Formats: sequence, structure tokens, C-alpha cells
Amino acid sequence: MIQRTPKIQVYSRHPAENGKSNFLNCYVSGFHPSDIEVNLLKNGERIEKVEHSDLSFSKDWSFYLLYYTEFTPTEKDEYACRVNHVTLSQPKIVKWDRDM
Repeated sequence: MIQRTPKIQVYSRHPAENGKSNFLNCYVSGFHPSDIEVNLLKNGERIEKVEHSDLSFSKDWSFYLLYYTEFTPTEKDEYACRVNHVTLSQPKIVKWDRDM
């Protein structure tokens, strides 16, 4: 049996401009087993948009998930990715930083 902790990156498709339609991406990589929960949060609430996701696999017991939704950045809204996985003792929340 093998288990690997997901690496989590949160980033927009295009440079963020308040307040212009864009896409917010989570790339959750290198994890095992495949059981996982991934959501984008807006001010702590699951994003009120259609989710897109794409799962792939490496032969070295590794899964890769690209997850995204539409979003319109603003100054006051904070976004985050929330991941839960058996390797995590609590859900992991990774903030979006448009300057990161």
C-alpha cells in the first residue's frame, strides 16, 4: 500500500483583474490513493459555479487532478482551495494569492 500527500497549487488562468471574468484553477498533484475531495471556496463557501475536473495517473502510484471553475476576482473576496485526503489529519486549505 502506498499513500502520498497531495501537492496543492491555486492559480488563475489569466492575470487577475478586478473585476473581470477569469478561471480559478486548483492543481492537486502526486496523491495516492485516488480518494479525495477538492473544492474551491469563496470567502469560505463552496464556489457557486460549475466545477470542471480532469483526473490522470502515473504508473508510480500517483494521481493528478486539474480542477477549475469560472470566477470574477475582486478586491474584497478571498478564494481558497480545500482538499481532504486520507494523508491529511484535517482538511487542507490553500489560499489563492494573486501575487504568489
